Amino acid sequence: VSDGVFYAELNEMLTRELAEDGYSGVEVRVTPMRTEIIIRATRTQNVLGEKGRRIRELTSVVQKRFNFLENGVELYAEKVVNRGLCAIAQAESLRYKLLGGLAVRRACYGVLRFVMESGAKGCEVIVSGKLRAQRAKSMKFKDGYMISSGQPVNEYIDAAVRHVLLRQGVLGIKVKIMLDWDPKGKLGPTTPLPDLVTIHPPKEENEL
Amino acid sequence: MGRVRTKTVKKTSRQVIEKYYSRMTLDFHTNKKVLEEVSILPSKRLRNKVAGFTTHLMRRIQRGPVRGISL
Amino acid sequence: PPPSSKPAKSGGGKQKKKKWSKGKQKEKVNNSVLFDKATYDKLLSEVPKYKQITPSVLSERLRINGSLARQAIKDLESRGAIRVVSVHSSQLIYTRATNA
Amino acid sequence: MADSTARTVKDVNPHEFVKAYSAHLKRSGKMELPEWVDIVKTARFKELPPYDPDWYYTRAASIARKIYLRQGIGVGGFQKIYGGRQRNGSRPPHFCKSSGAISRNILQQLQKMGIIDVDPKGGRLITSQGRRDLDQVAGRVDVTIA
Amino acid sequence: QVVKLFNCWSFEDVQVNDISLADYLAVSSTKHATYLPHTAGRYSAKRFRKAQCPLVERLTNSLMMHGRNNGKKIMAVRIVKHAMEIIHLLTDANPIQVIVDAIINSGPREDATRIGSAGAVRRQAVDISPLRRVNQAIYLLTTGARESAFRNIKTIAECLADELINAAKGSSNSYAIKKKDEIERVAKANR
Amino acid sequence: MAAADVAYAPPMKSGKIGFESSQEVQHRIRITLSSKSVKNLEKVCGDLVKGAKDKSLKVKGPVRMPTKVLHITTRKSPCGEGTNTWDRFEMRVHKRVIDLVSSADVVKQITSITIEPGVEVEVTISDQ
Amino acid sequence: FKVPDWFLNRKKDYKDGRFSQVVSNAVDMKLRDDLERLKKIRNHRGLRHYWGVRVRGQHTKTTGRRGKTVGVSKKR
Amino acid sequence: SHPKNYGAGSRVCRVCGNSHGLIRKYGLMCCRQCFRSDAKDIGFIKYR
Amino acid sequence: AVSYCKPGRGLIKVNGVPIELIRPEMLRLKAFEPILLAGRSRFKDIDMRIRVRGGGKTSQIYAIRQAIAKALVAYYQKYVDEASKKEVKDIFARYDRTLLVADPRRCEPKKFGGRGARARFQKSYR
RNA sequence: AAAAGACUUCA
RNA sequence: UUCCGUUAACGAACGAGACCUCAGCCUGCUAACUAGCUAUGCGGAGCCAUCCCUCCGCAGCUAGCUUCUUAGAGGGACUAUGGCCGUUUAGGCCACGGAAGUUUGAGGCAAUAACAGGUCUGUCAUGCCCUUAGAUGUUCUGGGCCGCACGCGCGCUACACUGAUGUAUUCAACGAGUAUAUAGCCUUGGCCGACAGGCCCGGGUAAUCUUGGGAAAUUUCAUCGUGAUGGGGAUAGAUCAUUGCAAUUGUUGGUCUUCAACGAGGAAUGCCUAGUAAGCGCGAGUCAUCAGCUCGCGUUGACUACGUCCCUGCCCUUUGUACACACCG
Repeated sequence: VSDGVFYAELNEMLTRELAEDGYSGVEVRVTPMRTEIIIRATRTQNVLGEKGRRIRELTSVVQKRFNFLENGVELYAEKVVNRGLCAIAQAESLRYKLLGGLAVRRACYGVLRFVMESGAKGCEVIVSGKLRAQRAKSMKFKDGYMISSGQPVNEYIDAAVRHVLLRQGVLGIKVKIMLDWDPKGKLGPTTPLPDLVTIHPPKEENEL
Repeated sequence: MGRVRTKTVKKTSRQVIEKYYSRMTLDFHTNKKVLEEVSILPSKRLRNKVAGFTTHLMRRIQRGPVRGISL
Repeated sequence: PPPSSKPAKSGGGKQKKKKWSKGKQKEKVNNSVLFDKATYDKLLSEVPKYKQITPSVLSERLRINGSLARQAIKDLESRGAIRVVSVHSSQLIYTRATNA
Repeated sequence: MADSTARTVKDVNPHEFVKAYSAHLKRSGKMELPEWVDIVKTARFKELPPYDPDWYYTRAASIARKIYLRQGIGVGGFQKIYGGRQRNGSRPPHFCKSSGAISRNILQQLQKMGIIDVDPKGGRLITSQGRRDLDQVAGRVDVTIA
Repeated sequence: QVVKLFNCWSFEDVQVNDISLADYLAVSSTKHATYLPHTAGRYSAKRFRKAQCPLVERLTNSLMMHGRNNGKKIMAVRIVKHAMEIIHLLTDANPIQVIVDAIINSGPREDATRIGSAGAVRRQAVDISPLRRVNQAIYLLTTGARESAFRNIKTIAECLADELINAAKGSSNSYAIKKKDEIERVAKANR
Repeated sequence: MAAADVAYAPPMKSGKIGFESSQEVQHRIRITLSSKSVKNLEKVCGDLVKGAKDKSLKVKGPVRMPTKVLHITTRKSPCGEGTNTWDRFEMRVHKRVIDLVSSADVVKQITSITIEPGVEVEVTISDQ
Repeated sequence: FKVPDWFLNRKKDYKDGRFSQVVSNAVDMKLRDDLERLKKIRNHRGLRHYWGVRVRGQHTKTTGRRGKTVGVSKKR
Repeated sequence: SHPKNYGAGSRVCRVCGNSHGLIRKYGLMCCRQCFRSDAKDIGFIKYR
Repeated sequence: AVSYCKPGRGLIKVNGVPIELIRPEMLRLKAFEPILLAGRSRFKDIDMRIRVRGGGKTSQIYAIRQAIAKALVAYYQKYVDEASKKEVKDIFARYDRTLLVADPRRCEPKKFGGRGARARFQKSYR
């Protein structure tokens, strides 16, 4: 119970640090007396950059705030094993088009124009209302499947948020993706799974 | 109430019978084993549902041709 | 049970007052009128004569005295074999006419 | 009766055991109240001038019976069973219970008698002598129960 | 065997004079009837036979509810247990027979449901499938018993018991029998 | 009848302490490996691996006793501003899974910590 | 039991005499006088007694048929 | 420069400036709804 | 020695029964059974099957039913006693079934959701 | 089936 | 929109069903003194006094034990089987088996799109506007929300004897104990106190200790005798403790005293179909203190319907529309 409170506080560290943060996601595994703390980003290069000072500024602060032992910890660069599944960059890329502009509707389409490319099977990008600074009337765009809510637990759901502050109006966002299952094979689309064998002249036949 | 066959059940039930037929039987218990061989269904109740429905169909086939099942 | 009147602003409704007191008892039991003759001859014997066994509580209503009045009396009589008392959790019991 | 003496302590209906057993406690040299009673000893009614038939001997008897079986039970265990002392809605009030001094005082008298010894953290413990006293008396009780 | 039902009364000694009533008051269960507290899916089938019956089980459950507040099954069993012996000693006859006699007498043929249709409220009567007759007779008996208890020194077991014997005799002293003929009178006349 | 002089007396081993000998006679065993994870599947997997280590060591120790559920269970309609229906059921089950060993050697201690199969399972080599 | 007044005689009126557990007529008589004590010192409790509004922090959100006068139609 | 103090009572979180508040989560119980969606409590992992 | 426990189950609370077929005692909590639940129709439920059966000396039952109120206690013991003797005797197969046994209900207390005043009885308004 | 009528501006 | 089938439409996706979660049945599977039960002894109690019998210990050991407990993994229901009815199908009804025949029961997900619904007072999310040292900042002190002639809602407690009082019976489940400082957060045990409470030790950041959660309804033996009753516990005053520096428009609790309306509630009106109604307690949440509250949980447990759309709301057809601001037209 008390241990559950402790776990929640550890999660809170990730929430505060990876609030805005113009990189992409952080899974953390905790090895004995050290935190691996793994950044899963394309631009994982800038945030580290090796030796300098940069890397030490990230680590140290977290330790004095919340963990155990006057010691170092660890920080790891990672690629991304599908940018779909989870990120932060997925939302931030859309934001980085709602700068200088380009049509808001066109920018929405471009995010989907990726995602399905890296598999997905369904995607829904949904961008905040108030085009031309009118009343809110959020706009969709979707191809394929896509279950955030309804079907089983293990849909593998990307969800985020962001804001874009104009002169007249906020333009929110919430990029959403329903992708594959953890890359190794373990695909299980929508919970009941049909499957047949191939052809029945038997003495050999079996499959799944 | 409750106990109507779904679309997911309807598609699968025909298919299993069609290309497993000699091995398939009227017997419920053995055809539960067959569904393990032919597919992975994640929960227990799914396996029992399909197995029961297929055996009922097997009886009908051996008493007159069934509309969407051809052997 | 009867229902009630109705409210008015000030007021509150009642409607029923009860039947009203009679059978004060225990005071009357101690004094000679009920201690000597009256309970034994009139009240106690006769109701079991009508229907051979009768519960105490039905007879309490007919005679219009409380139960505790005869609580002592039943014990005295039962030893004689005049009454037959029983048991119960809610203390219910019998007045009974004769054994034989 | 002699055969009965051991077994009967258990298998008899507790309520009527307490009524029988309480009479035996009248025999004892103790039953010391030292004027703790006076303000309002127990729930409502039972401040203890009525205690001689109604309250006292049956209070002692119930504690004595319970400790035999349930052994290793102290003051706080006794307080709750006799008591209510459940949180009122603030509108309810009915009785207000006591029991903390009450249980302590009677248990102390039993300790002087030699019925009870004190386990140092386990609460009050029934002695060998206490068990003898309970069981020997219970022999007599068996006759009216059965 | 020494079958229970309070371990004092048999129930195959009950002869049910009305043949039609006999078929819907099951006096025998799968091994024989008894009264012991239990549970019982009685569903809500209609028309045809639709439940098994124990007379005592129906009696205790109806008493627990109607004449509102407080009561329990254990509490209701206690008053029933007391009441049956009182009845038995006042009729000098098996008390199960007495209640069966009461139910048939105090069971109206017809009802007077409130149905509003067109410009008026009609009662043309509706069914009273025989378990409903059992319940209705007891319910009327209970409200009578309750009234007496409220302002007078009489325990509810005795109040109920007196009325039960009266009902099983056609005596309008009983609350239940009086009300039985009340319903029929209005229903038939205003057809 | 009579005559028992007791303690433990016929020599050692209890469900409390898995007696062993050598290491200046080992009377030290009472380690608890307590597995707290987000995901139950991972937690169960960890236990299997621990059982394997025990068998390898010298003496295979007893399997998991997985103990209790601990719940902080929250339904609050977060706000409506007058809403008294349609709250949301997010309940936290949590299990602590305790594996004891027959012998907690120095060898056992070091192998358990160094290769630990926990990804999100945090399993603790833990105090007497 | 007893019940005995105490303290330095200095304080003018009242005291309390120590929670009257003498009782019979004397407590009843003093009950009326006790309200007058609060009025006399000019405590807010005494002002509430003077007004006729019940003192001891009850809800008044509604209910006040008891509180100072019976149910009279509207309000203000 | 400062005066007189005494004024213990209900502390209050950083996250909420609100009289009621939570020790468990370091939140409020409207803030908690966000955390409930996130899981965040151990042995819990969404979609109930 | 002799102590065989066959788990009935039926309503909340579970009775672990070591039963030796021998002398005619009934116990629960090491105290005689009809006396334990004195003045009750539910005691006669337990006593039903050692009366109606024609068998008296055929069960020395020691029963311990542990941990929840006094009211529940009667029911379980009856069922176990039938089953134990049923293993031996093939003629008292029609004894367990016909004297009625085994409902867990499967509806044992249901979930309480908001809007409920109790759990399933919604509030007086709303 | 006869008890069923009204109801502001931008809109 | 569950399916079949007719079939100018074919084949998909979304919602739902399914699924997921949770409650059931397994001396099965796998375990466990940080959980138990047996068996064994039994120092220990009682009795025959003698083995035995019977009781007793969250240890007196053992276990080849896992029924409960605990939690992992399974199988278990598919309305199976049989018979009726039906395009003889999808199905629905019953009998039997069965723990369960009923989407397995109970929950959660519950959409596209709509609403000028509600929230700028969750958030250093936020456009615009104002304000900004004489602050609409912030901090400190004090007061407010508690104000009451009265309308309304959720509630609480009753009207009683299916009950109050007083002994007496004495049995839990879901949860939770944050360092909180010199034992302090939960508090057993010992003293002292009528009570409320105080105090001293000790265990417990916890399957272990608190907690056999020894809880209340209920259950039993009295009292009472139908009485505004000792039911009811209002309003009031005094007094003492607890928390807070401080308790007042009485924070709360108790003691003493006061001893209300209320004698079953009208016009109306909600909710409910067997672990549900009604009665009943508890833990958690807010929290220095304050719960008639909420949210879960146990416990005691039905009468009546398993039908229909009269009342009511909405869905699919056909039909009408002068409506589309959509009948508050």
